[PDB]
Amino acid sequence: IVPSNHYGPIPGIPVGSTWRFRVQVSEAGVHRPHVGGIHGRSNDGAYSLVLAGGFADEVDRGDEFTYTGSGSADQTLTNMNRALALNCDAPLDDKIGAESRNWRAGKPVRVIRSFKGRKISKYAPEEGNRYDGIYKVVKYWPEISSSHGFLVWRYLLRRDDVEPAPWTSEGIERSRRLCLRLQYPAGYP
Amino acid sequence: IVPSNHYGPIPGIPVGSTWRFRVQVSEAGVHRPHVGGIHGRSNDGAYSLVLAGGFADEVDRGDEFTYTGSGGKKRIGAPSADQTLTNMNRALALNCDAPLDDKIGAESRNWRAGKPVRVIRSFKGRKISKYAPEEGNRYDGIYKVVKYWPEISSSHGFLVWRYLLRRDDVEPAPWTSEGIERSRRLCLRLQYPAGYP
DNA sequence: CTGGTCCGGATG
DNA sequence: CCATCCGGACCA
Repeated sequence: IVPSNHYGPIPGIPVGSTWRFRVQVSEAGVHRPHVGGIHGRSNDGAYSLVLAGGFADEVDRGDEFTYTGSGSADQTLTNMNRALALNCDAPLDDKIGAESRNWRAGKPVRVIRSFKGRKISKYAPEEGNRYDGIYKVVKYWPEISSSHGFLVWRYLLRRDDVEPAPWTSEGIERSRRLCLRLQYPAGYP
Repeated sequence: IVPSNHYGPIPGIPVGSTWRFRVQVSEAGVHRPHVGGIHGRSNDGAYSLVLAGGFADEVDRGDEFTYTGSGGKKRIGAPSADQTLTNMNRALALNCDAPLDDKIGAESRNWRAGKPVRVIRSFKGRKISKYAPEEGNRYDGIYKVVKYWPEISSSHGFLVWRYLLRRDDVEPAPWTSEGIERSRRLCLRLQYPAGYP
């Protein structure tokens, strides 16, 4: 095992790994919260997040994607939103946000794409939850959500991983080579 | 007006009150689920249920009726497996004044001591019941669970949980002379949604 | 940024 | 009749 505050990939779990349910992702240590989309500590940083199509105005290009904080009144740069922002290589700013100076110097975030994200993303898996590797927070900023109408904290994530992304030809070949398959819980119908 | 886990009549809504669609019954607080037949919480009890003819072997004498659990089957499907005394089925059984028994069911010691259930008869129940309304969904008042038991359904061959409900309400039943006069007196009519074409 | 359940309702 | 869509409220 690794501690709950482990940064980076989980030993033994390659990019392309796929689980049917969120609890499995949790048990694997890849994304500990069963429900929450962000795992972090507000004065440390964020270790992992889940893309499940929760915000209609988010975008995803695979290598880069935008992501939304949590919290229908205005969001604030506190708790998990604060945690994710601390990953950015830049001073914390809870008024206008910030852009990273050297984006790769930011703290790593494990990124999990859920099949539920298929309604806003062409990169979401067809089934279950897929570990897609390490991303970094390029910048973050507050804005009125186009689709929801209140203030949210938004983030730009960029992939920075030696493991090839699952949708690339190379990633696809690797998943096949390693026989990565959708994993159901032990003893499932 | 009242919390979602409220037992008993909804304030301001008399026996005989009638709405065209289930969502209206939900908004009135009388029967919260838009689709499901039973509203309850599995470790508390059941607050209400809807009689809409979903099970061909149910019977209804007005003051008493038998009722069937859900499950054993899309928001609606064909029956395909045995029902279990869990979730809403368990909730309804907890209303019975008796220890919970998920093997052979139980019979109340003091039936009136049971927790009250709001009962709504749907016009769809006319295929099994002479007491169902001609139209819409009618609040018929408070009933209590006399007993419950598992049995093979006569109409589809899988196990169902069955319940005997008996009326216990100071407001007269809508099909009695007195209830008919009261509905007229209170000008109770079929309510369509606001702005309905 | 779960997951299972469900005695509706419209449509053709 | 029937098959299919639609995709919400509620709770564990």
